[PDB]
Amino acid sequence: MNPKRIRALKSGKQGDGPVVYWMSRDQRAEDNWALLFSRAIAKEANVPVVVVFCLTDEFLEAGIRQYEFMLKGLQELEVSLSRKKIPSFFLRGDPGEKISRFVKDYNAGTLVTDFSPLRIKNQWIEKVISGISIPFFEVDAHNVVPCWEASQKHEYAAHTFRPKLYALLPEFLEEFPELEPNSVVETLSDVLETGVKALLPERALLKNKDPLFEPWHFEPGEKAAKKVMESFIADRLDSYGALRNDPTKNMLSNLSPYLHFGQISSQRVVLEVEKAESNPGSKKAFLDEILIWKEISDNFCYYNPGYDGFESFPSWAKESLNAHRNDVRSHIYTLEEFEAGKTHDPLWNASQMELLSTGKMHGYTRMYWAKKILEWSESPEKALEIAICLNDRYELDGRDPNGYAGIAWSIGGVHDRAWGEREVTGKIRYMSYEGCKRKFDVKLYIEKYS
Ligand SMILES: Cc1cc2nc3c(=O)[nH]c(=O)nc-3n(C[C@H](O)[C@H](O)[C@H](O)COP(=O)(O)OP(=O)(O)OC[C@H]3O[C@@H](n4cnc5c(N)ncnc54)[C@H](O)[C@@H]3O)c2cc1C
Repeated sequence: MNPKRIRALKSGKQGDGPVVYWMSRDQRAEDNWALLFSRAIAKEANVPVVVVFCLTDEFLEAGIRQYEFMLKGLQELEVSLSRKKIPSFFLRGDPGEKISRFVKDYNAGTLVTDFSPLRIKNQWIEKVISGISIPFFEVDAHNVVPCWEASQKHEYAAHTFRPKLYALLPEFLEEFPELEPNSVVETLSDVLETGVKALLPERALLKNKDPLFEPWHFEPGEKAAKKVMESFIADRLDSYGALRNDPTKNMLSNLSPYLHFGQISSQRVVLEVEKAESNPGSKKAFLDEILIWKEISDNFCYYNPGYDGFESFPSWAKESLNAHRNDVRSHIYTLEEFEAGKTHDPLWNASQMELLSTGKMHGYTRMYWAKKILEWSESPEKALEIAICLNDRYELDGRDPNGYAGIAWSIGGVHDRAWGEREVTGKIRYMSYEGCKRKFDVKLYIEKYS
């Protein structure tokens, strides 16, 4: 029970005592520090622990692919907490109004939530703090090392973040204790049914009204995430290092949709991967992606209020892009062309079809996809929102600190360094279609997504 994993955001007087855990980001029962810590305070007060989830009004800003994935895993989650004598309540509405009412109605004693550096979470926390008098606590249940503990400021390079993270690995890379059960708001399927009816008009469709999304690639839920983790270690971890940059090969862990929704703990993945015997290069490469690059995204969003804006770019990148803002662009595409994949480049939209159909673009093509948006945009700011809009609308792992950090990496050179000067893009790292052809079978990738 490491105390550096928990932060106090509001102090007050404890009420009746029924610890309420406001699940937001980590939607799992196993390997949850916030759930464990909420249980960790329960016995000291001789009171039970409850779980509350909020179905916010912002779900209409996304698609059915993400709403279905979250709700189906929640359905499996509800059964899991019931086996541990933990009741879970699902509230629909603004968290500020619902959580404040629930705390007063249930006479809650202590409130616990999981950490998320996104702006919308800080928006919800602000309203809840002004509407409650019980103590408010938050726990970083998403990062191996707590975000405030890994670094106390913004890190502008991975080389400056890796030694800090690895130095704190021995203290925080530990095994999860078992979740002790308790000593002793109408339906979830109904709220799913009415939700999709509201998102039906905005469903992505093909020419013949055939829906574009294919939901058989990633089964949601805590159970399915474990099998994905087990399959990756047994079959794909050995060749991960050599084939990670090949979109034509399915050699990735495919863990981001579960990681984003908190359906599986990243710490659990690190634990099993570390024990696994594989190629040392592949293990190091995967550990770099899930430890350094994933958690530096939390660092980027936590220490930059404008993480989704041009203001958070490095100084060299802002001046370079500002100097090339007046450069004539080869082509300009609006949001409709980018969304429908109607660009002259056949590689770019081929990634878009993969994003539209499967809901998870390949890691290598996602770099090319976002950088071409900067090339074909009227301004870097326009490319920022165009990339953010498409990413947060169609990616299953979207609306995540990994997304905004990754977009900032591709467009603004965040966590990168200056490269050869070029028109339009300035000193931002360049990715050419010819360069892609020398790295992997572009034609095979294009044919698979037509
Ligand atoms: C422009 C752009 C936008 C992105 N938007 C998102 C997003 O909205 N949501 C999202 O989860 N990821 C995003 N990524 C980061 C990364 O591409 C994905 O995490 C990864 O592609 C997801 O598939 P995977 O888990 O099978 O990859 P794996 O090769 O299996 O990597 C394992 C884990 O490491 C993490 N990771 C891998 N690459 C990165 C990275 N470049 N930055 C941070 N963490 C990483 C992921 O959590 C990943 O699950 C984005 C990348 C780019 C270049």
